[PDB]
Amino acid sequence: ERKALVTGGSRGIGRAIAEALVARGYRVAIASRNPEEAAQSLGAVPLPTDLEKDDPKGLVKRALEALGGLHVLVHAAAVNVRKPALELSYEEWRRVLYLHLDVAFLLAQAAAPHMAEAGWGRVLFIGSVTTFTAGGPVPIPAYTTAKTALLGLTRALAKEWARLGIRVNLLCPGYVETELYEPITARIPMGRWARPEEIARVAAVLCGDEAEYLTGQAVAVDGGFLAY
Amino acid sequence: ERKALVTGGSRGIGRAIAEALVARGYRVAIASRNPEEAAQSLGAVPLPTDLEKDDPKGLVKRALEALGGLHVLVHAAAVNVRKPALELSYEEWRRVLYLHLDVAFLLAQAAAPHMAEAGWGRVLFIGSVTTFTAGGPVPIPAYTTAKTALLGLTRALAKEWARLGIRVNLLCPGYVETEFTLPLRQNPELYEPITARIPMGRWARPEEIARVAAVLCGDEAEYLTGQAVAVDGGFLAY
Amino acid sequence: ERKALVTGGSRGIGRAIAEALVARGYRVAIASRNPEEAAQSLGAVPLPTDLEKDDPKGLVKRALEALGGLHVLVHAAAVNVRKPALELSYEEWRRVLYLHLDVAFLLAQAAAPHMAEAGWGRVLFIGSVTTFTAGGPVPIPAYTTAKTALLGLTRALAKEWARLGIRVNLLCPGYVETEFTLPLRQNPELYEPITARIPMGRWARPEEIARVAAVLCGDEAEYLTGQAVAVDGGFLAY
Amino acid sequence: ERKALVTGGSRGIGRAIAEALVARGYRVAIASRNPEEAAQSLGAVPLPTDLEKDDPKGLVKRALEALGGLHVLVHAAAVNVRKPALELSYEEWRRVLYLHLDVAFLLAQAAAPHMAEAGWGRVLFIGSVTTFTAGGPVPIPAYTTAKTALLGLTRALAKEWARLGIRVNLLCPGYVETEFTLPLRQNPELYEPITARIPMGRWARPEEIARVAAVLCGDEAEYLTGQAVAVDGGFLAY
Repeated sequence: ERKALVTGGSRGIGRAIAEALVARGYRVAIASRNPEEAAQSLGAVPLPTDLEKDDPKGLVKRALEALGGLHVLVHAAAVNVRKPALELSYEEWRRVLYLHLDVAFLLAQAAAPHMAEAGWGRVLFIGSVTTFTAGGPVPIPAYTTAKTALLGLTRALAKEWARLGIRVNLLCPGYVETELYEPITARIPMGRWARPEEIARVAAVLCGDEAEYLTGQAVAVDGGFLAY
Repeated sequence: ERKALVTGGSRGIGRAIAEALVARGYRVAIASRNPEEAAQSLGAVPLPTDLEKDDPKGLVKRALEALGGLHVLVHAAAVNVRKPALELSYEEWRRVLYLHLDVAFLLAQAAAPHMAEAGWGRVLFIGSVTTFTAGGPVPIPAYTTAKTALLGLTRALAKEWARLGIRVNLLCPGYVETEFTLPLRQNPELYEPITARIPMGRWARPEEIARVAAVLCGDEAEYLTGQAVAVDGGFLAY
Repeated sequence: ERKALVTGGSRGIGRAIAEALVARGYRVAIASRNPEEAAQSLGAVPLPTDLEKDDPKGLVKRALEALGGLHVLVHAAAVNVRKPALELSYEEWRRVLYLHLDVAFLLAQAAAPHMAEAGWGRVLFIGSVTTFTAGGPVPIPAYTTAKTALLGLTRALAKEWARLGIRVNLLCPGYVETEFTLPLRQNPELYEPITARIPMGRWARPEEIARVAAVLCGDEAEYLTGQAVAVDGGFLAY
Repeated sequence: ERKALVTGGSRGIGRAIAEALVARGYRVAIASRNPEEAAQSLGAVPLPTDLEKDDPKGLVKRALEALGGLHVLVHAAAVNVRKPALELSYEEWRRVLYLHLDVAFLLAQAAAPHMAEAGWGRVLFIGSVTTFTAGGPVPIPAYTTAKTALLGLTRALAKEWARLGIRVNLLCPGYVETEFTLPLRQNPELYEPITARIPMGRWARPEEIARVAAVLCGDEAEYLTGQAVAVDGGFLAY
């Protein structure tokens, strides 16, 4: 009976989250460019889409109609341009910010009215260790900025929609399997990278009744990396 | 099968957490001054103790023997002295810091070896909105200090025990409806300004907080450690 | 001897910062739509510009030519669309995000090479208490997002340019008495709940914020980079 | 004119801060076990004391008498027991927490009335990168807890004393070359992993940290209170 839309749900963390939601009895729709196999394997509705191109509210409408309602939104679509600030063009910077941040805003804005109508909703943005740091040995200023920006959007939307029955949170995965590895892994207390399913367990919690009084927060699932 | 000890488990947030763990199928022991009756309604093992005076590792030893093992530790004992710093005595300062912080360290230190031999453990300290703020219209410097100190201890123990299979986190409840917070809730001069900052527009029921505590005490937290998780209806984000 | 460019330098915080830098002996250029009056009062070079519509790197080029170099960049330009997310248009969202965040990136990107050439540089972005909260009673989702995003950019650029002799930080002012915040002060429903949370019991002068900005634009910041420094009269700590 | 008391002022960061305050024209008193030589070199009043055992308030009383007043308090005393939680005794835990935290509370509590009297005051506690992390490869659970606890105390006291004209902040230095940190620098498995995370590629000099401490003990911090200011070469931002 709860209806969920997961962007970037055919691979990595997005797929793991979609699977976790199906396991909870949710009716799920997976949006990505080629969601056929993922939708078939997980038992979800496929919604082929190119979010760097297609109108976000158009996708929400498609999900609403395919699922017969909409209660949960998970934005896990990804893209990145790994270049330092001095080499990055305005176009590349905007490409990253658009998909991670602007699309997050537009998708949530479009989905909110439907969650409000149901009097229950869950919005889960996907953060990163770069929501709190600069990525360490990797040059990713645009990504870092976008993932940190999501924390602000998370607080802002959580404040605004709390009375509507909607909870808005930011799941920040640590280093997950989807001269750099060694130093990073040494900063992970658990001593290993995460399995997508391990991240998805928490995503599911933030998508369910467990988060009834939990909103406007970032939850880091990083094997102890940030605490190190 | 998993064995848990919850201090301050006879009422308030502690009881709600104990109740939530029992519902998850855990064998729970609750500690407080007089847990007999509470324990029986909850279906938990009572461990009478005054944590402001009794040796913490003595409690862990009793829990280990009563439960046949120990996998989860939740330190939810509550106490406070609502007085400004210039009025607070060092004895009062120490009373608050001892129960909330020193005892957290002692209990965790004593419980860790048992979790390590089981190869799986969960330590859940209880924070507060004062882990990130100073309590607003309420004068609680000692409490604020202790609850903020717990974030440091959380990170420290999480780092040290990660390889042992132990996860250590800090659950930070917002404003909850309990006898403990009644002096706050009943007084408009305090309740109104505080509640105006809670996006959800209401205080929480202990059970709503316990839902998240249960998660941090289970397999859902397999890769989650050294973190504070705030369940406050949007208060901090406001 | 140090050359500085301050956007939004003819009014409020920007003007106060420009005055503080001139007081430190820096050669300052201020950019705004009508900087003439302020430039001649402060003893700075006027750079008439519409930061929302003129190419950012072009402004940096003009500043470089007018000052004969560039060591300091302060992006204090301000703009806002105080509407809730459900009422906000994408164009409005973009107006706020562009000026506060995109322009911050573009200006810093254009200025960095000149600072690196000198082997010494200071980039100061301007944050807000909304870099850490959602603005409270004020409906400002776009502004909050942009000001929080700046902390990420601050960390990223600080890391990338640290060895070039450039320091990048985010000065986060609390509630300051300026024309930009006039709407907040004129509505009791915003002013009262906000001010009740400021321990110092008053809004802060632009000059009081500039005292700290000057520090972050000087040798005092030699080992300070990638950080947010909040000057809010105790608001966030409350 | 301004009268300041600096604990741990004969070495490392404490000494650098004392020197910076003297340079600002402050009348300084420095407290440590053997402050005679440092006091003479710096031009400050020596106040021999063992803060790990002597009554903190007696120290403030002595400072008041020696300086003819008291406007500034900097608690830079340092001690540590670098052992993991499972190897640390409660006595060692208490030793670290007492000196770093309890004494901070006692010293501030005793000094505040005198600052309020003057209508102007500055309390500067000393943090660490462990106020935000667990110390990485270094086993310091007690120190981490204490330095994080100070952030809570900083917020609490700042809120309570704001209207008295007192500002309370936490200066969090990164990795500084002092004999206190010598053991970190002497072992590659601590120094290398740590230094690799400092964007500036070097440890700080005590004086570089003192530059910021001076700012937090002056008029520049008029509207800055209840905050932590990290001076770490970009470490936390990495």
